[PDB]
Amino acid sequence: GLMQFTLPVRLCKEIELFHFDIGPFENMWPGIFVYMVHRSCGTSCFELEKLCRFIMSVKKNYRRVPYHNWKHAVTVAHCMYAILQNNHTLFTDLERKGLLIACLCHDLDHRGFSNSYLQKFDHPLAALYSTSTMEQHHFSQTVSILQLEGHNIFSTLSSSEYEQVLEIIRKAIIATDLALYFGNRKQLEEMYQTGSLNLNNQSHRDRVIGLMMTACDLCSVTKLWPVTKLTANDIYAEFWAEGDEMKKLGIQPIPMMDRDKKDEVPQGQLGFYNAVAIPCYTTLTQILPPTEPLLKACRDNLSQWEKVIRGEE
Ligand SMILES: CN(C)C(=O)c1cnn(C)c1C(=O)Nc1ccc2[nH]c(-c3ccccc3)nc2c1
Ligand SMILES: [Mg+2]
Ligand SMILES: [Zn+2]
Repeated sequence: GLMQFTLPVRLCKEIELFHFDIGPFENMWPGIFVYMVHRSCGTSCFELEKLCRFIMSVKKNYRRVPYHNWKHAVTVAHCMYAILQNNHTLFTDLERKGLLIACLCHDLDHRGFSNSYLQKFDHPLAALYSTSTMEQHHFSQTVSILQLEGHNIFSTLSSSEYEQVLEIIRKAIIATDLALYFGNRKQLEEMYQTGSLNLNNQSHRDRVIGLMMTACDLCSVTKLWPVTKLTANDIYAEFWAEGDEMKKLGIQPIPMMDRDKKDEVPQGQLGFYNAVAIPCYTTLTQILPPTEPLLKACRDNLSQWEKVIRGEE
């Protein structure tokens, strides 16, 4: 069992940094992911034949949308890998397994619409799950692909460990609901400043993993400015498609989703960096100090968005 994956030199070095971009070659993303599972969890923790079959069924169940696509899934797995590798000792053998899989599956079958739009359209999924609609769907699709023949990457786990690792994956995928992030971060802020944060409290690990999930999900804000700029074009392309569908239901969309308010984009990024991103990576860096580079990179991009407003680009 001696089939170590390697990456060309620049990838082998740059993949270890939080600000790595996985590049434009779709057919290398699976090798990238396996390399991260091997270095992150051990070469022994998964059966390579089963893993590759799981990766490729997951890829097939991501859709051709401008942002919530397979490249996003792998980008979010890579950020999580950076966190695990710079916090080597804080995490169980199971959590390392669960959380990289969680990140790969966190947006399975996304069609580029918010929970809000499923509610107003009255989508069947909104009937089946009243909150975290898409996120309960993503988790449901994860379980499906696990129950296909030759796809149980967790076969060699006990019935017990199997149930623990699906529970890490479930809570991990739910926490990508940004509506939950606000309360989750408020509570973590208070536990850390009134000294009560304790990582043997399973109630507290859950919350911390939930914040890592927001961190990894938002990580386009933690890249070099030209990656951040170009990912924003993709995010808005989904946002403006959804607003078009809003107007089709007879509903004025929020400005975020109004392509007619393109002009205010930079001002709207400030809002988002100030209200969501900066507070996110702040609180995370307090709980897990080696994640500081995510904060630093977020501040730089916030500064780059200030430059756009002031006509200096
Ligand atoms: C759900 N989701 C994926 C994200 O929020 C996300 C993830 N990464 N990034 C970078 C974002 C993001 O850009 N969010 C965001 C939030 C409020 C906004 N208001 C606006 C805006 C307001 C007025 C006029 C024009 C525009 N633009 C906005 C963009
Ligand atoms: Mg999502
Ligand atoms: Zn996502």
